[PDB]
Amino acid sequence: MDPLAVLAESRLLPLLTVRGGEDLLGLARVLEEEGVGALEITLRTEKGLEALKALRKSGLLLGAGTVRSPKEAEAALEAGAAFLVSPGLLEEVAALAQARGVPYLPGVLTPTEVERALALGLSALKFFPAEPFQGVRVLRAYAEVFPEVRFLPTGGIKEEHLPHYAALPNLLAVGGSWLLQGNLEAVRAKVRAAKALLSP
Amino acid sequence: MDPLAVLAESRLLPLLTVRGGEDLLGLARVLEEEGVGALEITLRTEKGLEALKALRKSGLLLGAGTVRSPKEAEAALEAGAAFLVSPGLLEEVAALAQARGVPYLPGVLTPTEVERALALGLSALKFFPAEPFQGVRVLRAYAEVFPEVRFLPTGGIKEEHLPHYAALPNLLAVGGSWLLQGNLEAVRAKVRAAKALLSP
Amino acid sequence: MDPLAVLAESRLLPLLTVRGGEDLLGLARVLEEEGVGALEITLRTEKGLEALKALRKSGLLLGAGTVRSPKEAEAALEAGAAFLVSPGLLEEVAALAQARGVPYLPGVLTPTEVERALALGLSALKFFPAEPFQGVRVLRAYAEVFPEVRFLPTGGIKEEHLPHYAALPNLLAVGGSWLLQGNLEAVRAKVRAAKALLSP
Repeated sequence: MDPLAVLAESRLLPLLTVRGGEDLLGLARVLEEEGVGALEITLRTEKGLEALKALRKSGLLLGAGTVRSPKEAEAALEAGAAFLVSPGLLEEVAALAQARGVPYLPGVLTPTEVERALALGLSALKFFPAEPFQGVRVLRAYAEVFPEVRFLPTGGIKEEHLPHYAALPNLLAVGGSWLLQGNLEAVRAKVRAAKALLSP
Repeated sequence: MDPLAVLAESRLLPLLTVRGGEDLLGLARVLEEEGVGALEITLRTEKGLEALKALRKSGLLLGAGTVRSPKEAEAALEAGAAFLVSPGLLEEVAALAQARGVPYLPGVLTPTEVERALALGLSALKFFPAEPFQGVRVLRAYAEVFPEVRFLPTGGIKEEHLPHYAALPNLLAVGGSWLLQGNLEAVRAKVRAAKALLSP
Repeated sequence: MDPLAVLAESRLLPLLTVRGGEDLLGLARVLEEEGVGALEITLRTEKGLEALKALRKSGLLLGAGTVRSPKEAEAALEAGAAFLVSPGLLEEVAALAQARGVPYLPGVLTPTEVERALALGLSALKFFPAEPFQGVRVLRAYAEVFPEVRFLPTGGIKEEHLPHYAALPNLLAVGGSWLLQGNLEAVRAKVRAAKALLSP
């Protein structure tokens, strides 16, 4: 029994930076209509918090992104977040997450970073920034030598990258914000498309 | 009030490996004539020290590069250096730098490395080796999630890379040695050119 | 006097994942016939152990790869391994290796990782995953600022990459499994070829 089961099932994790006019509930529905029931609200704006609050009942597995301290981590959880994400590994955020019994996906890049995370009992890791660092080819090398790690790649991933990611066996989901630009029929399309480019 | 103000103003930081026949004072003048008042002398040769001594009165903001230990760091400062640079983060060099109240730009690459530096109160970071690691695309991802960090990219950067770097908002200066190959009218040209390719 | 002298002499280090039907002694002979007297058996399968046992008398400098804990490290050594390799740096594996007086080549990628290894007295380092991370261009930047480190690049390296690696001055050997796919006359060819593409 997996707490990231929803995540594993989408294979897809949109990220959202709130500018404050978004139709959140609208978005929520489209996402869940399309087979994608997780979403990540970045805390790069205080409105990211208000948006977790607003989406609490939405039925989405909600993630909090850019969580950069134990306090920001606590705040996210009290806002409705079910999992935490940060760009690099914060041991103190992992201590908060294990304390509250919620999943924490620290970002990693190097094999050494992978061991360090593993050493904290974390085996579901962000890979960030994925595109500049050659996500697909890197996660292919980690499939062999880290057979126990699942990865959440994010960072500059475009649609055309998807079929390459879909062939990897150590893939938890692919993250991005690219999915979410446009209007509700726009976003739906992109989601439906990325959903299809993964598992063909 | 910024101790790296000169650096921010050039946007450009040449690096120099002394082979011992260079016209340092000549070079100094050309640099300052061209809007570029900082320069980095690498300590890959003992003559790097003699060159800091020689350039002490030049009016250049002088940096010491490849500083790989607290002692090498002290020596650089007694030679006339106003800021220290190393290829990776050395906590003990940061302790020497905070002790002497001078700027230290540790090299970083990964998000995790970025946090670790930040945790030492360092928010002006080397990004090295920039070109192999896709400097521009990486620093673009860090602009969003590390909005408080300024970066000094160095390592294999060529002229043609500049206009891409110039559009980033988290750029302290671009470093390189490529600027400094040739003769005084040669170097001047390259400096004038890189100076122009940045901010268009 | 160098314990990795054989390694330095091949310039080439095949890696082998045992599926359990291989002609090990056959392979051994071909390797040593071809100027290549080191070989790396990955511990991604328990049969990797049986293969170290089987090759103990072969006259090969045998390495153990994917060693991810002090215990796995001990086991490898009792199986006949003369050197240890892991994808990232494990301090506890380095303590086992220094205890038993055998070489340990932790994998590294970043300048900071390089210092950390150096700080443990390790100056022969794996560079992994080499190809996604632009091995050649990265090891070229490290040649200047880490003039004391020799590197063992591995990870997605193909034949055509070799002449670029061969020009670097800080190269201990290039690792890969690509060398070992096929049949004994097949493998021989690939070895003879990679051996030649290095030092021309």
